[PDB]
Amino acid sequence: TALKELIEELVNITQNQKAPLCNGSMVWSINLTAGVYCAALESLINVSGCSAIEKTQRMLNGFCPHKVSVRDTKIEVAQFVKDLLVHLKKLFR
Amino acid sequence: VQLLESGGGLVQPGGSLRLSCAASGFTFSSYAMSWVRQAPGKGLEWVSAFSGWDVSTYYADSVKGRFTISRDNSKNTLYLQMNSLRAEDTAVYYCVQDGLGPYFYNYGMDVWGQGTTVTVSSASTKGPSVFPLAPAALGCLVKDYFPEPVTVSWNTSGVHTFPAVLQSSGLYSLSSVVTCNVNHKPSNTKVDKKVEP
Amino acid sequence: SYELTQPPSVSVSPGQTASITCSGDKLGDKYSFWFQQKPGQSPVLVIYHDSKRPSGIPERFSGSNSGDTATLTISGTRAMDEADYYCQAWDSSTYVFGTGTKVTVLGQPKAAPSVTLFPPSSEELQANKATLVCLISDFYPGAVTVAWKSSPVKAGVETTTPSKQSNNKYAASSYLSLTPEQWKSHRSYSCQVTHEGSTVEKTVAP
Repeated sequence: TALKELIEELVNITQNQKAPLCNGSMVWSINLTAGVYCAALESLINVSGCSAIEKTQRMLNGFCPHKVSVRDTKIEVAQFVKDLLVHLKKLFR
Repeated sequence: VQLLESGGGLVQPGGSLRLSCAASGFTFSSYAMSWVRQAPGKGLEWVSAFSGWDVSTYYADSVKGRFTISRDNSKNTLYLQMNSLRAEDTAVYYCVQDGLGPYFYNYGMDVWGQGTTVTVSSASTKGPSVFPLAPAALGCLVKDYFPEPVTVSWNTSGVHTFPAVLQSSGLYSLSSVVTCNVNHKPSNTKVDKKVEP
Repeated sequence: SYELTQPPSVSVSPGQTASITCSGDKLGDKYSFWFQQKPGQSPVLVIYHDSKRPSGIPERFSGSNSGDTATLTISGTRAMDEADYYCQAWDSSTYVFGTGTKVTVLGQPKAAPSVTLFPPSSEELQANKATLVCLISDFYPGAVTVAWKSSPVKAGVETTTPSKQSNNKYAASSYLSLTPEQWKSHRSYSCQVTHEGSTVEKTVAP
């Protein structure tokens, strides 16, 4: 119910030709396991100057029980949101 | 996005009311929803919340066991059943678009409705006593009426109808000076009288 | 945390910076929210998640949350920013509001209150009741404290919130309920209105 709101917000900013999401800012990847919501927020917390992810960031805050404010591979945010989007659609079995 | 509150009014202590709040402009079933009240002249007091993720509900300790928050997603409407009403429950009640997700409180509140007025008073309705204010400035004192409001005339060359004051019995007073046609038709009286020292 | 304390009043001149505080135990560990309520309307979200501005909110509004204090800053405060501002946070399964700060933007020079103290009426005295009507008008900013007297009278007093007049100055009213046996008793009752640290007062005798 509320997750599909998050999903379709991801889908909306993942749209074909718009400029790449948040210039070429890049964040730390995360394992799409458990605690993915809090992890996605903490990796997207330090993105600077990008209003296209603001609704996304506020929405994810409703999915993590605490206030936020593994580093193997750093990925473009456009690819980070694409990765998380496929994981969330899967949990919406 | 609009939140249309309704169902307020005047009620005696121990009575009951049921507020409603028609929601529009957003997917209602996905967001938690809250009621927040504001007693006249005081600050904001959160009342209750209904999660948009769970059926879990939350209440301020001043209303638990007496107030019941409810929602109907098919009609996009939020409700607040208020039983065993007390005088301190007198306030304007706002319906507030609350948070998305399971931890809706970390998302926060957003849009607020305009609110409906709920007044809890044991007093019965009553017309006012009108008294002269002798002297420049000439006045007319409107005393002991219930409930609100009341309008004063003089038929406006520098005249002021000061806001009413509530007294410890639950009735109201006011005055209006000029540098008096009173209508309180909650009680259906209309007095007019003139002054001279 | 459970008790969010805000200073009752904040006053600046237009163009100055207004800083509104909100203190709470470990408030820096929670998300802070700020709500703006202009007179006569419902609150509007101005700051969420400590520092974010929602859509359509003027850019002069900014927030910070650190330690045990959340701060709302209005840079170059304008006339339309006059409002009651409210702090808010979540604790123990409840929403907790700050006690609120009235932010007054001084738009006009100070105006001292004009007072008119009316005596009990001849008709009301025959009704076994006595009311002293102290009427305060034409003052700015809109905040006065009134005290009745020349021993202090705690009880029988009721005062109205100040309200805007035709000329956008402010007016207020104070009533002291008496019985006729106290009215011809003491030689003169006093109405003392305290405006901006200065006090005009008026008395009345039978």
